[PDB]
Amino acid sequence: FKLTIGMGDLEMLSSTKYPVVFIILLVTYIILTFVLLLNMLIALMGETVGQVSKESKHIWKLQWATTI
Amino acid sequence: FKLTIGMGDLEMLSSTKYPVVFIILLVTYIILTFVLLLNMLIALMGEESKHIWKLQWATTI
Repeated sequence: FKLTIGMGDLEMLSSTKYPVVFIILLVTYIILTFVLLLNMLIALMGETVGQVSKESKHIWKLQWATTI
Repeated sequence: FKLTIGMGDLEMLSSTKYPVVFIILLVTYIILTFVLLLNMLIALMGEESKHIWKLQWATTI
């Protein structure tokens, strides 16, 4: 978790006896983490850039009626 | 490379004889790297609307 933010000390690499695959696995972990976070980022930005969508706010009217 | 994730410590900028221009050349490095990394992601992982949901699902059948 600390390495995901950018505060992780690379000390577990020497912990394992097999660093050649461990480093590759770790690097894939950060690559996938960034891919997932940025996919979420574009998801939010595309959802919020339109403001009012055709399918959107029909949901909102639905929950408003349901709550009433 | 560690600067891209931020793990590595940035004590190297204290050794340059011209910190005024090294910092400028490093800020543009970070911006260029971030843009160049974001572009491939938005080009590959992103991608008409239901084309994928139709074709990729029909492939499984």
